[PDB]
Amino acid sequence: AEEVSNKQVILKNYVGYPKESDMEIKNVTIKLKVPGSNDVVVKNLYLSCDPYMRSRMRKESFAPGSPITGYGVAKVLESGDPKFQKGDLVWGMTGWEEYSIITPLFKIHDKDVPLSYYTGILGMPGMTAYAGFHEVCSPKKGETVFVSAASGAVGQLVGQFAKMLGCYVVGSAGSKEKVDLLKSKFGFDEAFNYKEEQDLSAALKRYFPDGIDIYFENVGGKMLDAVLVNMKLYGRIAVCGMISQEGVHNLFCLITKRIRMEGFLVFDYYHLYPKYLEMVIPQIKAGKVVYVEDVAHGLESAPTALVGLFSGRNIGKQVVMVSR
Amino acid sequence: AEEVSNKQVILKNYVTGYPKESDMEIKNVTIKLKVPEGSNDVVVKNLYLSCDPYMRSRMRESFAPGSPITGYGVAKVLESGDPKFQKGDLVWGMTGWEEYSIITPLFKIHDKDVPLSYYTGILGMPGMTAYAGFHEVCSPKKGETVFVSAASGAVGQLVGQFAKMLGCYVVGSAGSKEKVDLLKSKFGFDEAFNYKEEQDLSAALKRYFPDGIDIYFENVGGKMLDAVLVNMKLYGRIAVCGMISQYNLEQTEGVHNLFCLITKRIRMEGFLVFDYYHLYPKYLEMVIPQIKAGKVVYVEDVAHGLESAPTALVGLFSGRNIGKQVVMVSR
Ligand SMILES: NC(=O)c1ccc[n+]([C@@H]2O[C@H](COP(=O)([O-])OP(=O)(O)OC[C@H]3O[C@@H](n4cnc5c(N)ncnc54)[C@H](OP(=O)(O)O)[C@@H]3O)[C@@H](O)[C@H]2O)c1
Ligand SMILES: NC(=O)c1ccc[n+]([C@@H]2O[C@H](COP(=O)([O-])OP(=O)(O)OC[C@H]3O[C@@H](n4cnc5c(N)ncnc54)[C@H](OP(=O)(O)O)[C@@H]3O)[C@@H](O)[C@H]2O)c1
Ligand SMILES: COc1cc(/C=C/C=O)ccc1O
Repeated sequence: AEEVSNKQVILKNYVGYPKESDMEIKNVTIKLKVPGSNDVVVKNLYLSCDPYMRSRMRKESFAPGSPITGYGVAKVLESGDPKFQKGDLVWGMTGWEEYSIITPLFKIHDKDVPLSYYTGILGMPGMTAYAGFHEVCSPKKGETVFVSAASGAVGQLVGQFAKMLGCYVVGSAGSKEKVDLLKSKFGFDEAFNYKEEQDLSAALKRYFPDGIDIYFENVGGKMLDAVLVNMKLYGRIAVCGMISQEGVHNLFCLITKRIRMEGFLVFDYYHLYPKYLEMVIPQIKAGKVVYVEDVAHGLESAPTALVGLFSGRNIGKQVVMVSR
Repeated sequence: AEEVSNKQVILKNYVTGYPKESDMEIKNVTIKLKVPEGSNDVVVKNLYLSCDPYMRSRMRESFAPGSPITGYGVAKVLESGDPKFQKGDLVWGMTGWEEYSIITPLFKIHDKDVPLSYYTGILGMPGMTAYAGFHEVCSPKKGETVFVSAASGAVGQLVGQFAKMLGCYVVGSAGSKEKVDLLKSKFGFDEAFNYKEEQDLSAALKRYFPDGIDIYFENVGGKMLDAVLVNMKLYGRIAVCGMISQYNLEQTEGVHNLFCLITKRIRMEGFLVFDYYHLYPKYLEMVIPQIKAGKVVYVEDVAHGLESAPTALVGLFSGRNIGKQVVMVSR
């Protein structure tokens, strides 16, 4: 059994405005051995920085003194689990460290796409966009679609999925750079900077003169109130996230417009993952669906990457490359 | 043609905040009971008028000051330029708040072995609302837990019975002890409470639903909706029927707990009874026999005469109605 140094990113204390100083790099030794258990021993390759991670920094929560955990991409080294062997590439819950021992996780089968994608378009955020838009929104060709946080990991896919259906798509984001990207790279019909608008309702009016069939909700609050008054009869709202979290005032619109507003969790849809891959892999290979990610290098960079994600300093999907 | 005086309830002006009696008045005019030439109009004598909460929204599509209020009623046909209706037919539909109306292009009533007043409630729009809302929007299943607000009202008292009939566990809220007693002794709710006597509505619902709520039939909105959200089960459903606590506010109360839709995967869906009238033949064919057999029951509050109508309508918003509020026009 190989015994190796193992760098780790440790939660120093519960978090307040998350800062780099609440994490800490620690250097330990690890013996790369299956414990008599069903554990998988992996070398981590990529780590996802995901918004839900913030709530886990307070007290299912992270433990101070212990490594941070989250979605990543890793190589199997040893396995007591029948489903995985040495050399398998996998994605799932792993540790923020060079090597992890994982308890009883998806086998990667296509190595022809950059492997970082299995933290985003081919991982949890991609499955999130697929379940939310294709299942929860019941979309039809020619319908109008608004996407909140449109340049994030999830929303940049929702808009391309809608485009591919023949929908008219508008997105909102937090900078000129992000807006230009929405239009020029993701093929959104329109986009605006929400920070610039003094009246979100009037602005959605201008982009949707006939109303909105589908809102993919990443935000909540005032944005949700502005959407509600601009929805079409029988409009659908897929409640994915509420990252901005402020009272919502316009729920009466659910009756007058007969709107179905429905929350969902990506874990409930994992039986549809092979089918999602079946659709999106050849779209990617043909350049008809695209993805933009931010890749920080080395674990020494992971605290900075996680903190910057919480503010939106990243462009699209934030990833840390642990090792090549 | 026959000429008779025609008493009318007139809306005096648009309303801010709560409506009061003096926002309406009684006017007497002369009406000629005849079908306007070339029209397919129907001339009716009004018998029962429904008081319905959505009528508040029309006091700010909207009613016109100086003109009769209009709403759902039950009437007897006197003359008709429409071949579908004959003199002597009984109908229910939109009519005027008056002794007689000329109605331009209505459901023809066939069963008169039930009180005619029931076609303002259990056999009219509110009855269809409870059925469409509960049977269609809530996708209910045997053994599920069901919470209904404004539960002793026109729509609520039916939702609760339909839920018990399905073998659901059912809890109702109402705004007085008398209404709570009625929920439990007449309508067969498993439990009920007076929302005004609860210090903390969330803690109240947790007491009545130790494992959470599968289905919320929402008639009320506001702080009640927030207390329900944190008590919902996984894949809970909320059929958004009404938000009566909000109707008389100049600014709505903010709803704060929507993040629960995500953690609990909740479907919260609004609906309008109008969209579901294709199901009305079916509803009547199921419910009428159940009423005649005493398996479904009804409580209505019948005010007497058009002079009572302003009071009857205003009292909805104070909880003065016990069960479905009706005005008997004529005797
Ligand atoms: N239900 C589920 O199963 C599930 C699964 C995955 C993710 N989610 C949720 O989906 C949402 C988006 O996830 P993601 O992975 O795609 O995140 P992300 O967009 O990659 O990162 C966060 C983004 O949200 C926007 N944002 C941050 N603060 C904001 C604010 N105050 N107001 C408006 N926009 C703000 C940012 O873009 P701007 O430049 O536009 O500000 C930022 O890029 C999150 O709320 C997340 O928790 C839910
Ligand atoms: N979506 C549709 O197609 C449709 C059709 C019909 C009705 N509706 C809606 O369904 C609901 C019930 O209608 P209904 O005909 O059955 O009325 P109802 O319950 O017969 O009468 C109204 C009742 O609302 C309650 N109430 C009034 N103000 C309140 C407040 N501030 N907070 C809490 N409760 C209050 C009262 O009962 P308590 O004494 O118990 O407080 C009062 O008796 C309404 O919200 C209505 O707008 C919707
Ligand atoms: C018929 O009953 C209602 C209708 C509406 C909405 C009507 C919009 O066309 C709101 C509340 C009600 O009680």
